[PDB]
Amino acid sequence: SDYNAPNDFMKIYYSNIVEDKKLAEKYPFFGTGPFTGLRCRKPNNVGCNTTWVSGQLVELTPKLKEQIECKFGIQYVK
Amino acid sequence: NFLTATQWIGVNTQGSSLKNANYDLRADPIIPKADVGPWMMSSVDPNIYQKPLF
Amino acid sequence: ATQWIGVNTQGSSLKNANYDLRADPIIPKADVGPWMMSSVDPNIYQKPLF
Amino acid sequence: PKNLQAQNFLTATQWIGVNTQGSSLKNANYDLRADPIIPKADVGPWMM
Amino acid sequence: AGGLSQLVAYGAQDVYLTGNPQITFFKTVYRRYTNFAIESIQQTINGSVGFGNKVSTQISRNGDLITDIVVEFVLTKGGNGGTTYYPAEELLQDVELEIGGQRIDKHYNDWFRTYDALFRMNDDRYNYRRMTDWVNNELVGAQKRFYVPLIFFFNQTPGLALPLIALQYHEVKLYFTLASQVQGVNYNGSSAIAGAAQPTMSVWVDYIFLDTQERTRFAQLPHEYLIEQLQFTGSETATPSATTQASQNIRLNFNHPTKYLAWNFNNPTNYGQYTALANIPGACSGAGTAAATVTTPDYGNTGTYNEQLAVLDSAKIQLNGQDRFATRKGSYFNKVQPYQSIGGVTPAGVYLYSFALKPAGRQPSGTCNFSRIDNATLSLTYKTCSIDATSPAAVLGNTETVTANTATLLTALNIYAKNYNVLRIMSGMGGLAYAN
Amino acid sequence: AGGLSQLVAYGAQDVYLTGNPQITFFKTVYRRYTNFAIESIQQTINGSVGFGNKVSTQISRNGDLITDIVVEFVLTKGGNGGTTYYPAEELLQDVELEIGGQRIDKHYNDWFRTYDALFRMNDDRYNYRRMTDWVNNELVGAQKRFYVPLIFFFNQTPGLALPLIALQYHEVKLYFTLASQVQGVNYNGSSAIAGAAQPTMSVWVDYIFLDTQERTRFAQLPHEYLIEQLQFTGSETATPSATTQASQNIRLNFNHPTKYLAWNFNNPTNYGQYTALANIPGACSGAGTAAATVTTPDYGNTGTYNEQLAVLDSAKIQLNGQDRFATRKGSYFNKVQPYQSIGGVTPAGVYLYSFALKPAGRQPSGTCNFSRIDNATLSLTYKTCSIDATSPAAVLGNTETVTANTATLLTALNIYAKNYNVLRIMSGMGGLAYAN
Amino acid sequence: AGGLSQLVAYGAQDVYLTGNPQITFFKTVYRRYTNFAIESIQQTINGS
Amino acid sequence: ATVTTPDYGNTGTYNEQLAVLDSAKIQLNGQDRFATRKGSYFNKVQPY
Amino acid sequence: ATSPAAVLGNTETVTANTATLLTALNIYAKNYNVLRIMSGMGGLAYA
Amino acid sequence: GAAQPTMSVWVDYIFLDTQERTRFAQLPHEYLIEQLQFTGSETATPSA
Amino acid sequence: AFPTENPYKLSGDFGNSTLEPTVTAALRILHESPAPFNTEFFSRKNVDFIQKKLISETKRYTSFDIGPQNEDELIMMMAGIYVQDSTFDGNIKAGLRKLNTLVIT
Repeated sequence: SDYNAPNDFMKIYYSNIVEDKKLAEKYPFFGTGPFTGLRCRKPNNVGCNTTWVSGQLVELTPKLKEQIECKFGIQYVK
Repeated sequence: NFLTATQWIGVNTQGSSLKNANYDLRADPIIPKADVGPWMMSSVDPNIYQKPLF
Repeated sequence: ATQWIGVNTQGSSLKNANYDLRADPIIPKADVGPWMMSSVDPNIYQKPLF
Repeated sequence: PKNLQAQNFLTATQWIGVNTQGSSLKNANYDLRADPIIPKADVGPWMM
Repeated sequence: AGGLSQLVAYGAQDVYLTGNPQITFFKTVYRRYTNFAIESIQQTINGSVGFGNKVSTQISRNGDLITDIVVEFVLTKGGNGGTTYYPAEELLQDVELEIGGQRIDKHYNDWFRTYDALFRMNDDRYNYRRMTDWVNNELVGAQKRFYVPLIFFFNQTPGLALPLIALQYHEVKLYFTLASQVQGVNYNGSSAIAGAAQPTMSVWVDYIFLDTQERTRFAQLPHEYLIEQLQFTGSETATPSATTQASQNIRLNFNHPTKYLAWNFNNPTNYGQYTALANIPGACSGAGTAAATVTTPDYGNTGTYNEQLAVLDSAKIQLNGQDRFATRKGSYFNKVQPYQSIGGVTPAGVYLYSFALKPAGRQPSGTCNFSRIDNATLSLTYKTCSIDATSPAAVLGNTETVTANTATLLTALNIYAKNYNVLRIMSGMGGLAYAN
Repeated sequence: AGGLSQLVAYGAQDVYLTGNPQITFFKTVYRRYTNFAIESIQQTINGSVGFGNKVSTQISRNGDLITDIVVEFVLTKGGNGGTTYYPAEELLQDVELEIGGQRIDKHYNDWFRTYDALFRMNDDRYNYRRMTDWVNNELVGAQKRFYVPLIFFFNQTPGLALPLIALQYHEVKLYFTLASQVQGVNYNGSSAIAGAAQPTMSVWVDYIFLDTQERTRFAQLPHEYLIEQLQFTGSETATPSATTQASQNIRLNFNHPTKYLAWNFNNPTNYGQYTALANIPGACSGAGTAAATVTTPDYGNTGTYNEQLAVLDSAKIQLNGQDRFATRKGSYFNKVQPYQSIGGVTPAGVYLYSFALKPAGRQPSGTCNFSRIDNATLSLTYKTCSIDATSPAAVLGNTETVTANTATLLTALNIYAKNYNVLRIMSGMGGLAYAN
Repeated sequence: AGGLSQLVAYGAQDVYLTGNPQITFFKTVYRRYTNFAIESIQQTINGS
Repeated sequence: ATVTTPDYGNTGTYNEQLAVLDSAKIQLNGQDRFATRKGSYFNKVQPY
Repeated sequence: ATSPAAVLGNTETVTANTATLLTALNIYAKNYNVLRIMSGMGGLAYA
Repeated sequence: GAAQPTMSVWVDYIFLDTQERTRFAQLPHEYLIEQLQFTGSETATPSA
Repeated sequence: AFPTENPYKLSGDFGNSTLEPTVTAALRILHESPAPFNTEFFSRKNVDFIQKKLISETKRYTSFDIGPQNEDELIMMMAGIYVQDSTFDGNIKAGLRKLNTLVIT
């Protein structure tokens, strides 16, 4: 193993495990009712319209909204 | 008319396994998944969908 | 003062002692976590002899 | 005897074990849950 | 060296124990108390005293507060050693407490025996026995003065003392039922003892007198006291002789918040017998020799600890048609629950299930409110009464599911509930806040 | 006359008692509490229950927090009366508490026997024995259900009950090791009992159910519980039969603010034997008649209060070479420290030195923190084991510095350190604050 | 069922016991104390 | 007649007196799903 | 089992002495799952 | 007459050069390591 | 002559605690979930209104000054009357007006 190398201590952790840091900073609240399990802004179920895909929770950016809406019959009702 | 992709749980996604299950009927309000300290972290997801019936 | 009996200079410093003749480098007591706090001391050599 | 601030005259003894109206409901909460409120418009002979 | 060495040895863990000290164990400051004095006064007993008679006392406003009440009897024993078993407790068949004619409580002789079995502890039980029995192998003709302290809500601690000052319109009265049959005193089994004397009875009340400013406050202020009550009615059970382990669903007719449910099974003809009799020591008259008869107890040793002669195999309680816990074996209720809840030892045949963390305390600690429970049921399963009671090889040498053929005599079922109420006294009159 | 004659007897000495009153004893005030319910629920055991087998059970999340835990055994006795001695807790050889993969502590059968022998008294100790042993001269072949309560930090008082709702990400489980040899059930001394049945075991956990408002706080708020844990490593001793008194210095390896050190000396070939055997009543099998043999105990009477048969002569605890107190005789640690620290009776061979004022409680009251001691030593002096165990004239007719020749078999030294730690629970995960 | 059947069987009569609670039993706080150590020391007896 | 070998073509019968099951209950996470029923409940009523 | 008098005229909770031969316990469940078919290949949705 | 075993535990220590010692002492590290999980069970080895 | 402050069996009966609100205690005995009708009626502002209304009206009908009444008895009465009569069509103000009228009387 290389000696003249950066110390790879938890770097993979900070990028690929943790708590979805960037998503949580923009969306601090959790879904409250039928949409429990999704993360979003504001109490109850208001500052939301987020989605969960094959891996982790992601922000439903317009690019993703179209990529899913054009393929699957999701009406994305707020 | 596709059942897998919904707004609720999303696309191509399973709820995975359940460990440390709530055997009680009470909602057992969810404590957000977080890493508190470098040691003895759990990878068990909470029973998120266990309905707040009470 | 109650240390009129003498100062316990050993403290806890030998519980995980350094048995090398070279001094151990100093490892500061930086943020640890809630479930594995230690209570020894680093037992730094007072005279490195080097 | 007018400064009766240490006295406590209310005694809600007739109100323990009360049901929704004079019926025998076996008050006991058989349903181990929330029991939400039923709206009640005070329209008697014919509800609407 | 010494303690100072311990002190100078300190560290990270210690802050959780001694940082920013709040108490010092060596500077206790005692609180000053309002002045009072205690004296014992004898009350009038209205009615004829005797076996099978009912008498009462209207307790006089001799003092300011009433607390401990002791009923005493003087009895002459009609038998010899081992023929009696709490004769003063059997005699005191029941005590009913009224304030202004309103029933506050009522205790029975069997409850007193159960109370001793469950909540009395720490050598108090021995001294209790000394007050209620002949404990030194006394012979026929011995006379003894007995004391049966009453255990109402205001009897066991001054903090629940019943105001006499604040009850100018309502009298405090006790009714006493004196048993028609007391073993070893006027009956030996079912046979009368010729020449047995009628009891001499006296009821002593300890009064507390308050000083000037305190008794003024008691007349002026309303009072709310936390009340202990007993709920009881008797019933019959079914104990099988063979091939089956019988079940019985007994309806629990109770209407208050409770500390616990307690019960026993007894032979109605022998006061305090909660177990089967068998030809082993302490569980049969004549035990160990050819004269042993397992139909009559060695009365003075009636209370034993071997649950093998107890009739209960398992019990479950249902509340509103729902199981309250999974069925447990009787040993749980005889030994395990009173261990963790009371810390005492319970003799065989007496059982308790608590709803409270500390059912022995004055401080409430968890209750089951049977005013909002409909069909509460105590489900009991009996063990099969197949062991020949006269053969020690079988009596002490069989399985958990069987007991002696003499357990079928334990046909009387007594289920007690220990509940809460509040005694409100205002403007000279008292009454219960909850009357369901 | 009466109580009034005492109230008027007001003097100078009373300004320290009844002046400017602060309390009145006749007004109980009890503090109001959160609604909860208690349920005992059976756990599922993973593994085969049996002699010498290891099994484990993961504690279900059926309630919000855990208080007591009772291990239930069903045994069949393989010997006659008097051949067993607390078999239920000797079978329960090891219990280990694990929260989230981190050990808290573990208890040993010898530790349960020491705790019982040291801290339980009177009615409590006896009801415990009832749950763990056969106490009514029962015979071979009898079946009995046994209940062994566990004594972890959260088992005896609700104040430290373990919050499951605060631990949604960690699993809480218990590991059990059962003894391969249980005296009077599977073995009689070193000889196997043919036909002995395997034990049946069940683990019951006491669940507390809360109201929603308190549940929310428990789940969301971090917690710090101040708890006790046991530390233990066993060792060995040696004592000669004649020429000298043995000395021994054993190095201790303990790490926390410690309430007390308790220890005993035992013969590992038997269970519960902390004293020498002798040809005196209850001190060996057959004691008092020609069949008496001092190599085998009268097992059901193994425990004794006769310190004459105990091996320890004197002891002191030394910290960093500095004596923590001057040398005391073995009878001091057996009779005086438990008298001051507990208030019950400690049987012979069980020794205690407390650092806490009242270690029997849970409110901290003085601790020795061994995490700050470099070398802690328990210095022992043994009695000379020269007295002929078989001659009552010599066993009961000797001095302080000598004991029986059979005392040389008490070769195991078990020092139990009960100490404080902090249980931290944050975001649904648990574990201990300090680990050293 | 279980502990839940008792929690729902909650009535007006319980306000005196659990209403607006002041303490719980399951989250004890121990009082912090002045550090001390106990030592037993030999005294000298003067006389025969 | 024997009782070790069936009349194979008539193996299926309707007489519960020859059934094994007296009663059954289903429990989910330690809680009962329904109160105990006799075996005949599951053979005759649930399919009804 | 050989006596019709004892077989056809007995109590609720007792069965034939030959019932002890029915030692195999067979418990079935029917559940839902989903068959996903995309790009020429099919498979289960839930494992 | 069987003798008791005598134990000796030997540990191989590495002495590193000074620069690497600093890297080890002050930098944080992760190791991907093995561990063994084990519980006992019973067989159902048949006869004939 | 008379004390103006009662050494209650339980002092600081409602108020002066953070463990549970008054409304939650009422909801448990009612066996009802929160709803605007429940949360207003059993609120501190409504209980304070009732306590002050009773003190003022009593002083208006009588010549006597009374203090706030035993809250344990008042809350049981509020819940008791509530169960016996809790009639509204969603008009919370009209329902509270009738329900408060029953409690005051």
